[PDB]
Amino acid sequence: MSIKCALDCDPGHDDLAMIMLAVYSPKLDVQYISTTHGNQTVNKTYQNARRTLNLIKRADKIPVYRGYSKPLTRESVLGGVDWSEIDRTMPRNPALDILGYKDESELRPDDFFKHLHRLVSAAEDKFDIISTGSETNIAQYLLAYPEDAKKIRMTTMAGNFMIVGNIMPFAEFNVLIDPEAISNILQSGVDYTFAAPLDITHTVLVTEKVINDIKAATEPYSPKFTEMIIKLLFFFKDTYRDVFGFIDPPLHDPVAAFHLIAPEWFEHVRCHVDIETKGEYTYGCCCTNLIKPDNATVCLKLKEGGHDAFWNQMITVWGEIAKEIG
Amino acid sequence: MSIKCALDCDPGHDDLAMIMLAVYSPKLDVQYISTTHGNQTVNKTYQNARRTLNLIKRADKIPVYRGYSKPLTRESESGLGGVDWSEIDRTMPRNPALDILGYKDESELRPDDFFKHLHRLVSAAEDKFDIISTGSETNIAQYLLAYPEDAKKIRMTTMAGNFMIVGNIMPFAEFNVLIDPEAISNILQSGVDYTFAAPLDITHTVLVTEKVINDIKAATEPYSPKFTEMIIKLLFFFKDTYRDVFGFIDPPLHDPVAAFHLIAPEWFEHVRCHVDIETKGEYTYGCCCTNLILKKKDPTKIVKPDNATVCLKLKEGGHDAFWNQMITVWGEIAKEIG
Amino acid sequence: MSIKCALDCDPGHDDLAMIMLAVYSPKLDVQYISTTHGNQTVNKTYQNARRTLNLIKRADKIPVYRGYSKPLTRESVAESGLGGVDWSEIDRTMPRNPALDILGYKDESELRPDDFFKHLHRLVSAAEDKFDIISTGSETNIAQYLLAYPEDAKKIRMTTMAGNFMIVGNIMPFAEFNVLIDPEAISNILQSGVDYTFAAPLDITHTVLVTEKVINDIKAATEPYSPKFTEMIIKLLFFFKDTYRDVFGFIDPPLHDPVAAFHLIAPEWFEHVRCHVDIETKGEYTYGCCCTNLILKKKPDNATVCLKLKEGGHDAFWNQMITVWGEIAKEIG
Amino acid sequence: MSIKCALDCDPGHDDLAMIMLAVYSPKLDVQYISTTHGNQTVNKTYQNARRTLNLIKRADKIPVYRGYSKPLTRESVAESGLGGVDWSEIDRTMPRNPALDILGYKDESELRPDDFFKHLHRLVSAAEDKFDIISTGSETNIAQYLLAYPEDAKKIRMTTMAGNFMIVGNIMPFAEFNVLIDPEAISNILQSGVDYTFAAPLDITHTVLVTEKVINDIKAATEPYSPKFTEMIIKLLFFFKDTYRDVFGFIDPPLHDPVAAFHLIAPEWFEHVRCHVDIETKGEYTYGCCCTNLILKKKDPTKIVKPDNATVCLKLKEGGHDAFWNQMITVWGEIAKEIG
Ligand SMILES: [Ca+2]
Ligand SMILES: [Ca+2]
Ligand SMILES: [Ca+2]
Ligand SMILES: [Ca+2]
Repeated sequence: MSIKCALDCDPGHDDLAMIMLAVYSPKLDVQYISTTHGNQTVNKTYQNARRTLNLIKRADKIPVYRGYSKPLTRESVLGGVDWSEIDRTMPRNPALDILGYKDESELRPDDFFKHLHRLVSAAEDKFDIISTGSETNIAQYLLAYPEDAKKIRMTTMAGNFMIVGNIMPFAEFNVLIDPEAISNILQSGVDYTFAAPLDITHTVLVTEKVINDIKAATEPYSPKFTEMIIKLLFFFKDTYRDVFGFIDPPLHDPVAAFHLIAPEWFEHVRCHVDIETKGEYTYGCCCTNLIKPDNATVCLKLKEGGHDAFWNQMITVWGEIAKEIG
Repeated sequence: MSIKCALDCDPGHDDLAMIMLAVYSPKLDVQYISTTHGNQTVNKTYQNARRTLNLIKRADKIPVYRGYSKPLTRESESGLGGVDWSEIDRTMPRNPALDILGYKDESELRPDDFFKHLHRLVSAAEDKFDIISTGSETNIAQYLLAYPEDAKKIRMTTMAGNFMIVGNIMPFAEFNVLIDPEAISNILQSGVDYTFAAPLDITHTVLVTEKVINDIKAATEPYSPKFTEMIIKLLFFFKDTYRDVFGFIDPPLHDPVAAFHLIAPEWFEHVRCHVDIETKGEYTYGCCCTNLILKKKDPTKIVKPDNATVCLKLKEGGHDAFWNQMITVWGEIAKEIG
Repeated sequence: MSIKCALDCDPGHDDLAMIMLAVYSPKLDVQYISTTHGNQTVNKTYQNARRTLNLIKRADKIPVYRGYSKPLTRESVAESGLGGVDWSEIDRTMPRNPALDILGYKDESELRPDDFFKHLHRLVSAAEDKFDIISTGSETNIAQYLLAYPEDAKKIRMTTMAGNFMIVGNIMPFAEFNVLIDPEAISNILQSGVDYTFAAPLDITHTVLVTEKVINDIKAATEPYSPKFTEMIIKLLFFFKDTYRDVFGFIDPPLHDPVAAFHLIAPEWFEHVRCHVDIETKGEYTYGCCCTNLILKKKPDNATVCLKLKEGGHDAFWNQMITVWGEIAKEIG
Repeated sequence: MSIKCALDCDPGHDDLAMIMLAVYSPKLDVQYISTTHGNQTVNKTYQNARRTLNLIKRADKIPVYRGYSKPLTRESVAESGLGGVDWSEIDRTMPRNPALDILGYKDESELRPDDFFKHLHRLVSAAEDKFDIISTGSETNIAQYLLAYPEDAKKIRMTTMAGNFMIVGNIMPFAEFNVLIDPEAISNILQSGVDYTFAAPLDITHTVLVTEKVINDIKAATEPYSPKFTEMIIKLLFFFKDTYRDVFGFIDPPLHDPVAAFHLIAPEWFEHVRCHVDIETKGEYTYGCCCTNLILKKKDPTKIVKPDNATVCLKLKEGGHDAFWNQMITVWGEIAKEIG
């Protein structure tokens, strides 16, 4: 029936979309959300997660943990919409009651560890984590819970393989922002899938066609929600066109959750992935032996039908969210 | 009056000596001991700490935390050989740490258990809270990644590094640094107040001579001749290797020097500098590279703030003062064992 | 007006094609060829250059220098080097190397890696503005030259087949062979004040494919005049074809190095952008990566990069190439 | 009898002393001197070598080659180069460089970094066993040579002032100047199959000090014959003395490079051990570190999966320091006699 999972992310407009998908998807049973540094500081990402939840009427249900603020050994490096309402009507974070805290100042990076460890122990086979930001939190967890590595399955939006990078020439943001984390994870015995590398996500575009379907599914039920999801969806659009050459912008992170929902739409290959850490201009490069034992599965492309299947999934969820907001 | 401090270490024969010094010293008020990987796995070091405590009649008083098992981004027989621990093992009291934590038994101990306890101490600290580190510094790097803001309120006093002499386990680096150099690199750039209190520079001049041995016997055989055998077996355990591998007629005693700094810093020379820890280097990771020589050459072009104090040498009297301190404590321990 | 230039290369089937283009092109006035390690050892590449020349009736005219055998600070990575074809005749009818007379040598055993240095330096001193070098192998020879002639850097212009920029690499995930095989060389060159163009990165050369259409035009232009030459150029052209299909996914294989010479002949068919290129040397899995700030450009440059041909460029390239092959076929007869 | 050798160096006050030793030593038959970047630019070092020669009445005999100006893949860290002394006379009475006639050049502007290559290659081919090179600056020239003459590597023996092993470095915390200034060169050399001795690491040279005792012996041997030469050699010898005291802690300064030539003259005064030496190149703060497996071999010699590639001289045998200084002062005496 449905899969227990946790979300680690840095919302982020795509992470907001992925949260929406995972939560409202009946197929995924989200246990918690951990936030990490990346786009913004972990403090802002934490709030951005809670905003996503509160917008979709779930902030009283799902605990959000505020995670680690910087990479293991390196320095660090939700607009379009007014959050003032979502902010002041924000319910208390279930995480605080779990932890014994009175308020959010007491939240610490390692709060999610005990909760994850219950889930992992409970897991029949392996417990599922969707990661769509830096993977510092999981590296940290594994340094504290080495033995849990073999019982964790990870499904990530991260990497570029057969195409070049985004924020640096040959690497993708989530990897390069803390490459030791992913290197650590990959050699930890974790079961790791690169479910949504640039290879795929750059073929998953918010066209005006996709926009009309969103309007189709949501304006009927909640035309306020329509404005919001579209403003968000088009927010880094000009940069994507001008900086990167995208007439229409990609939507990265929900693809990762879609893998866990419906992996039949993805191609898969096992290989050995090396993460560049020593490299001066190339740290975060995902270098495979495709084109040493295998250590990851890589999804290089969707099967035919996959794009439509993804968008039907995504628009369904948006429709259901629009209905609840009303 | 006396200094509240915590001990992070990997016993280890010297760490055992340092624990003895810090605990029995009236000047230091040991709040807890955190153990780390190094010599042995963190699991063995943890037990080795508890053995040290139980030998000296303190295992019921001081909580011991079992810390992180491997370096941040790198790979890692009892750990306390020469001696039979079977008695100290079976008469071991419950770990105060478990009651603090809400655990029933030691299987529940996790690497990050000490974090909350350290954070109370640091918040409580008037100025800064003191940590003596004599193993890898993974635990503190980990702590600081979770408590960045606490960095400015922690003072660290370490047995680590070589500066004006070469290394031990590798040509130009010392064990505790090279075993996790990112940890120390992290710590040093975190805004922690850091002293290299006991680098090889000093500890290699702190030697367990037959003279020192006779004084130990002098102070302990009268009160507990069993304890005498034990402390001497331990003290001479890596002695042949130190002679043959390294050229030491008499072996050094490293880690208690670090605790001695916190007890009595007047016996040490000190210089501030900028220390860079080699991490990129293939044969040289863990090298403590200072700008001490740049500052003589041309102090006016130094574009890097100091970040550590380095103790390059003891003042005259320091060695005697160290050994009087150490032998006093051993004497007092011998009296309690009886 | 035709351009005095020198060729540094590691033939290599493409380098053989580039040599053919440059020599027989009236627009380029080839002064010498220096060979380097890469595909094969520099000794085999040296002979492969002489074979190219002797096949096209030029081995008595142009001096060939045998250059450096390994990278500056790295080990080499890597048949004859020019397989698919029988060289026994071209080998035994090989005329004496003009280089030996230039150098005062009796035979080829006397050739040394640094023999081209004095000859290049005359050309560079003579140059009105800058002297042109086409490089389509490792760039060890030029790095070496520049370490001996630092001051000549500002008077040398380089036009290279090297790099990948907006697409991934070939022999390694994100780097191209010629760069990664000695990345310190290119790093050295780029910070030397040399005027450098990446004229033919994978970005372009992967869109320059030996189709069966191109093959028929070759046959068209050559079989009439010399059907032996036809067999040879086609065997060579299809020699790493299966690997290109199976290893790399190419129905039809790319032809890299002649694109570099084509830049020097007719740069109007190429787009160009100036940027700062950093060559990865520290990187463990990524050495030889050409990392530019092209995308950072929203707000010093050291190279020009040609990311793509203008429309017409591919046709223009192939007309150029087939012309030359035709002219070669006529001379062999 | 006597050993054919070549000198590669960056004078430099010590290199000047080493040149004096090698040339005037009957035991060494100096074929040429190649200069390299280091202390100064290779152009100044080149002239500093010619000045050394002309001072000692040899500039008309020995060819001096001007070599490579920068490291293989790094920037230089590059005064006359030979300060404390007025060279205006030695400069204007300088005879033509024998190198120019060898090369077919009219003047010195024609000198190029790779001029010594052909001359070295004749010597190496001629060599019965191996040909000897004393290197006391950066080793860029030899790395360059070997990149052009790979096959000659097995017939070259190198005796160097370079490195620190069981003590720390000088110009950087754990490395010595000559290595760190171009570490890829030495790395290249060591893996080329060259027979390499670290004859004079800091380990030794830091125990070879120009005391006031040594100074008086110099005066003893030279003032009788040429009191002008006395002033010069002493000014030179004390020129970086204050820095050595203040920057580095030396009451009396070390004299590095002649120790290397002394090895080739009289190796019986040195201890020797074979090991595998790795040169740090990747390291950010530690490039140029000479990292040996000497300690691995005491710990567990049976696990060593790397062949030895160098001899290291960690120390002089007893008598070695006296023997060195008698050698050095003899030569200075003989030089003083010729200058008159
Ligand atoms: Ca994200
Ligand atoms: Ca220890
Ligand atoms: Ca080529
Ligand atoms: Ca020198």
